[PDB]
Amino acid sequence: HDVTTDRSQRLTLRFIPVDREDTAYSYKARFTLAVGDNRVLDMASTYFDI
Amino acid sequence: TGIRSWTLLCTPDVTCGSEQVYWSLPDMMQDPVTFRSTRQISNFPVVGAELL
Repeated sequence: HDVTTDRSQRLTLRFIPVDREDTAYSYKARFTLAVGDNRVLDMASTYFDI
Repeated sequence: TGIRSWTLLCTPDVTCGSEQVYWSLPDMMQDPVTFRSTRQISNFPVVGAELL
C-alpha cells in the first residue's frame, strides 16, 4: 500500500551533454543533471557509457 | 550607401582594445548578484568585468 507508487515516473534514463570538449589530450563532459521533483537518485547504480 | 554609412575611420589600436574578460574565484562567492553555476571550462560563473 504505502511503499509502492502509482505515478508516471521512470526508473532508468539516459543523460546527454551539450557543448562538450573533443580534444586529443582532454575530453570533457557537461552532464547538466536536473533530477525530477519529489524523486530520488541512487548513485551507486549510476555509471557512464563509452 | 558608399563608405561612411556602414564603415568608419578611426585612430588605430594594436590589440582589439579593452574587451571584457570574465575572471572569477567562484567557489567562494556563491553568486554575487545574478549568476548561475556550472563549474567546468565551458561556462564559469562571472563575478564582474575586468581589463585584460
